[PDB]
Amino acid sequence: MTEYKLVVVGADGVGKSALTIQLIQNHFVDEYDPTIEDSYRKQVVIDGETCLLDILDTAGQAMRDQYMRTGEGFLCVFAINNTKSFEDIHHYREQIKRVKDSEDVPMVLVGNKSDLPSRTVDTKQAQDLARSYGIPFIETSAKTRQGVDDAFYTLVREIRKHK
Ligand SMILES: Nc1nc2c(ncn2[C@@H]2O[C@H](COP(=O)(O)OP(=O)(O)CP(=O)(O)O)[C@@H](O)[C@H]2O)c(=O)[nH]1
Ligand SMILES: O=C1N[C@H](c2c([C@H]3CCCN3)[nH]c3ccccc23)c2ccccc21
Ligand SMILES: [Mg+2]
Repeated sequence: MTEYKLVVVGADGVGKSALTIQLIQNHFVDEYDPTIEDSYRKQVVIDGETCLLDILDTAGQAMRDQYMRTGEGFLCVFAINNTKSFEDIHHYREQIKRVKDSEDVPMVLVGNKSDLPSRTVDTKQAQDLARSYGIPFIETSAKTRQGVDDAFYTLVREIRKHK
């Protein structure tokens, strides 16, 4: 069984933990409990093959150089109602390029909080940014579970291609 080390990164509050907990536990955390560093594991079938997901949920607010070196793929999460978090994607992208010394690191752009009525980043904006970096884009809601499996499964597919 192939293991995949996945890292969830993004600004403080975009929903990194809520997305990961939805994937693992199938429920929505309404609380705001800032993360230091948590890991989760889940066995899944993706495209007919069992995969072990070893997922690191990171702080948005240390081990960063180390987890970027170890991580095989990155979910780069922003919130669709927070423009600052969208612009922060450039910073996370640049760091990952730096630590890994490559321009083709498996990544997926995730626009979370799609259920909220305060949208400030339209789908075209996000699709343009993802196209500019050569990565897929997935809209998610940790509240309704929209796109959660698809976001993580798409990242695994990007890792599979890279190997
Ligand atoms: N409506 C809605 N709320 C969400 C969604 N995702 C997260 N939230 C809410 O946003 C807040 C922050 O979510 P959380 O998962 O803690 O964000 P985080 O990026 O891990 C915060 P940190 O970087 O400090 O660990 C929580 O109150 C959570 O319920 C979503 O898809 N929809
Ligand atoms: O070299 C490191 N291995 C750690 C690790 C884990 C752990 C959790 C329980 C089993 N593997 N799963 C991961 C997923 C993505 C990236 C890093 C990890 C880690 C954590 C933090 C910093 C460096 C490192
Ligand atoms: Mg968190």
